[PDB]
Amino acid sequence: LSAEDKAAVERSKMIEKQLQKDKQVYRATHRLLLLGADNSGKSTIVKQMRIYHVTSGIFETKFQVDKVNFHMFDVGAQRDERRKWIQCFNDVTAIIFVVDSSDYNRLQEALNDFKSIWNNRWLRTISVILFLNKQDLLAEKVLAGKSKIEDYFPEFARYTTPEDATPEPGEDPRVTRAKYFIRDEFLRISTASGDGRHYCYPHFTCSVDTENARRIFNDCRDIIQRMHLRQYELL
Amino acid sequence: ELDQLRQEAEQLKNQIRDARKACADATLSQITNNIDPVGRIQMRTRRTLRGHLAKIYAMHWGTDSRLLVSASQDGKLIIWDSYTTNKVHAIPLRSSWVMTCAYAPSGNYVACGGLDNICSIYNLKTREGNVRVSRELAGHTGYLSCCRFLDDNQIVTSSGDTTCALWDIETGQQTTTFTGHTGDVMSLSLAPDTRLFVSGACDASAKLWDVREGMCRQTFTGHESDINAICFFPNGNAFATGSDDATCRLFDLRADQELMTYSHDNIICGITSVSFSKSGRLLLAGYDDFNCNVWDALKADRAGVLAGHDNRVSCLGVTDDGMAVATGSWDSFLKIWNGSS
Amino acid sequence: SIAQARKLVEQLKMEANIDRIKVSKAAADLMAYCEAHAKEDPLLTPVPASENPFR
Amino acid sequence: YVMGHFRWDRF
Amino acid sequence: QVQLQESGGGLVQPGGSLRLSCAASGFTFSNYKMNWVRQAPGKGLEWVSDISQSGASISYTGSVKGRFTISRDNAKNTLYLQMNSLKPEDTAVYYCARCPAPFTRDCFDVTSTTYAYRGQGTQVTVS
Amino acid sequence: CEQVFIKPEVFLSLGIVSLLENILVILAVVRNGNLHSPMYFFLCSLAVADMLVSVSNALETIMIAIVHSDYLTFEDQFIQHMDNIFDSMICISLVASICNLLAIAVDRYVTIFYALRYHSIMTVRKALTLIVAIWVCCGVCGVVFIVYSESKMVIVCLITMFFAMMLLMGTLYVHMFLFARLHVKRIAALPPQHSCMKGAVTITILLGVFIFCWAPFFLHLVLIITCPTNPYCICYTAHFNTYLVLIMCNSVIDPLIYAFRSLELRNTFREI
Ligand SMILES: [Ca+2]
Repeated sequence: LSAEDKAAVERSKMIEKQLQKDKQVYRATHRLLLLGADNSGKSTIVKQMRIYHVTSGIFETKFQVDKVNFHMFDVGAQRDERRKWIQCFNDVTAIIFVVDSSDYNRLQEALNDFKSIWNNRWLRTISVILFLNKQDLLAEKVLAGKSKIEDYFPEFARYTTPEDATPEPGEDPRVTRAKYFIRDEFLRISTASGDGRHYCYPHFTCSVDTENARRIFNDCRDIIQRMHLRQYELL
Repeated sequence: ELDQLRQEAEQLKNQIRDARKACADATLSQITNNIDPVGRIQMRTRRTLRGHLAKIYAMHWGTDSRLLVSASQDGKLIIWDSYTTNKVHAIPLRSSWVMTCAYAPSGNYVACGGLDNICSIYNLKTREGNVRVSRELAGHTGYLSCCRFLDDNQIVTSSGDTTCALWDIETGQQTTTFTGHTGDVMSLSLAPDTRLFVSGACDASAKLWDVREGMCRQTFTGHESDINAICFFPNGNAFATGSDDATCRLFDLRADQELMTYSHDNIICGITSVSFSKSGRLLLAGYDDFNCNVWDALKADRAGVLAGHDNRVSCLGVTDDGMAVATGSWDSFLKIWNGSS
Repeated sequence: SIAQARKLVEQLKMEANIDRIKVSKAAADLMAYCEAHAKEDPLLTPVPASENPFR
Repeated sequence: YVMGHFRWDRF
Repeated sequence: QVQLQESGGGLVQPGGSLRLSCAASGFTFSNYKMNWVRQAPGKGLEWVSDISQSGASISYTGSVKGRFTISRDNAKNTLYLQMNSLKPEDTAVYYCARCPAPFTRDCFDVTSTTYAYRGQGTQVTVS
Repeated sequence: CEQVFIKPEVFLSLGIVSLLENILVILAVVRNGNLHSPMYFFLCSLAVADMLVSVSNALETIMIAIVHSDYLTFEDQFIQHMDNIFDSMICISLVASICNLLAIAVDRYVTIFYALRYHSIMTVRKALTLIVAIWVCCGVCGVVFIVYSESKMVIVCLITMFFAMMLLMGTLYVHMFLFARLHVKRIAALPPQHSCMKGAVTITILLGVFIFCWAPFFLHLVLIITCPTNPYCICYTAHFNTYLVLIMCNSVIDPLIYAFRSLELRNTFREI
């Protein structure tokens, strides 16, 4: 019990004080992993979402919705091999997966990437908020009449709009059919294997849309609520 | 022309394989039967260290075998004194995603690295009231996985860009770049004499790199999947690689050939960290089965188990005097284990 | 393309030249390390609880 | 004293 | 070393038939998931077909479900893809790919630009 | 109708079993690092309340045995003053059990319906503040209930407390179940042991154990106050000891539908 031990315990106490003050901030935030590809409007989603905000391998965007904090991580400037660093993201609240719906060529690559995310170990409890970006391009593409979607997906001639679809005003049935066909392509992978431990929330987002933060808010709410309602043996 | 180079590569590969299969007269299982079995080596949690919020990904002891640094995904390095479970320093980070740490032999420096693709060198012994960021080595293309000091102005790093590098701290630039890995590098271990260093990557391959020549020295295969950890035997005459196929293996650097394969039918989960005791007789290895196993390097029997973690065991390190064993896991606990008589 | 394969062959021809040694003495360097350090490894043979900084 | 388990059995 | 040496390939008229075979050496063949990945001239690497550890699950892509078929035997370390009723788009280099980890249903980086556990490729040309 | 007596063996056996279970729960919480959240402090508090109910009734049972038997004939004065302590202990544990059950319920409601701000309004310091406040108020109410017993308002206070803390618990759990029903409906709309049945079973157990283990006793108290001579009530009041056994069986059941319905404590118990 010298003076050295006294100074040591004083240092430990001050450090634990800082640790508690930092834990309060840490547990009061939600971390989100943003994934996608080059053709997706991922950069546009990040940039247009820099509103009301409070070389490099990681970019971090902090945004607050209704006095709740969100951290979003974009993995820039790393190699294509992803089987190793994605393991670091098992404690995140959600994975925001952005997909080019108006591509018709690389869309099966997007499905395979999403399938790998869904079935991956260390990610069997992390829910995926699925954004189907660039909707106006799809609208004009399946309205103009070129590049038929039947030729890349042959399960389309025998697809009728699900009755629970909610088209926007002034929208052709063909745009609705394609728009929900792609969502069904993703959701078929979503519900095929994963148990009730996580779910996939799709949204028909656009690059210029000014509402994505609110959607992330609502689906993070749903994620936490579903988790806790399964722990209570309700649901 | 290109197919001619393919045929030349095939011919060299066959020559290497035949020469290797020549000098393999006795398997180590046959020449260790007379060796008495280790028995049963049980260990108990002498200390448990708490204070990390999230997963612990890295952990390194020091030259004095008292202080140890630990790195967590909450953006925090803590320098614990395992004797008294105190905390001497708690450095926050710029990037909250860190996968490696080191601790310079002189005790004056620590290092960190992660998905930010930067090796941050932190200066500890300064004595004015704060811990400053001495340097930020930048220039890697992928994520860093392991960095280890040679001295106070030379560091080696392993990156996800399929390379390793030797950096000069004061200069800031890369002095040498070690290329030759097809996949991304997971782990590097420096020789006891600080003269060579071994590296193991996702392609099932480990190699020696000569520090002062910048060139590869040997190469070793035998694994089925990614090599996740690597560590030197108490001399630069062996090293043990744990791979993602749930198998450990021992590689010599004289014979240039696999030596032993540690595995079990039950083991299906991979391997995260390996280390050797200060005898070459206790190879400790963490697993994704939420447990760490003791192995013996001359008989390929378990001869030891070590459980007590609620999640994946992500770190491992013995002391320079052989007295303790630190294990950090994804449950944010650092367990300092010691045996008893 | 061609240069990459040429470099691979040039580095690979270095590999088939190193002076290998037979295992029976490449496995006798080990198993002699342990026989010379089994009396100073705390984890293999536990230290008496008096001179053990961890209690 | 009349004694018994707990109280308020009667009033 | 994870070796995947391929057979088959060559020039076949449109509407032809072929059987690509990929012989594997250097790893436990039974406990891995495997795939076919083709690269057409002037295009990126895309994904054709997939078969699981025991062959119970077979999957393809849209532009392949009616023509190509995936199979695998475990006693002989080979992966087979039977091709018939080909099209001009089918002309490409082909690679047999192995999913990184054993005893897992996860196939990361199978179509990557650089990949350790991939074949050298067989050219399949169709007039 | 004649007053009903039951063997002391029942009280002793239930006390031993419940004390075992609650000690096991508290050790299982202490022996697991990942479970120092506010939700398990309430479970430990409830285990303490249950064990105090059990041991208090057990000690009073043994002492009823020691007094009814001729062995060690105690003075008339000793038994009254030395009873009041045990009955105060039973009342304190009785009230505290209800208050901890409501604490668990309110915490679960806050967790569900305030899902993103939960960690900013239920810090561990607040959890321990509420726990200690509960226990001090329960202690003061228990001592002032036993000491001031024959007064009329002590029984009315208990009846109001229990009926309030019955209907509040019911509303909270039914709201949670209806929300879960809505969520499950929104999961059935996906493109491709029913969940409603699972939630209904859970809510029916959590409310019916509470009712059928506590409400008989407070129905007894209401009959004591209101209707003391009509044979429509005397036959109910004849079973005091059976209602006490119901309360102790609740103390047995409680650390079985609240603390053992979590895989964390389940695997901790399996390990130990
Ligand atoms: Ca009494």
